[PDB]
Amino acid sequence: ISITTEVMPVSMAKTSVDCNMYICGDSTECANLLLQYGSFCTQLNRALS
Amino acid sequence: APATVCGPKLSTDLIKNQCVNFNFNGLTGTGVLTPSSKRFQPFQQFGRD
Repeated sequence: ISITTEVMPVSMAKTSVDCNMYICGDSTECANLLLQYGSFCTQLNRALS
Repeated sequence: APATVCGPKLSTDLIKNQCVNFNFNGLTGTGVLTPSSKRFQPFQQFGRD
């Protein structure tokens, strides 16, 4: 009777990211400048959420 | 280096309190500003992550 390990990954790191902190967290002029793009605050964050 | 040519802005004093618009020699931003124990040789005045 030979027992045999079999390793199966089931999950990974539940990684979120604040899009606005990644792009420019401190500047609010850049956050104004990032605002005239699309819904990359939302849709980029919603995709990996 | 030891910051030589400065501007006419008056120098306030540090606080350990969170979220301070720190301006240590043109280095703007914000954050918790807690003192810590780091070595800092006298020819290095700006540590990074």
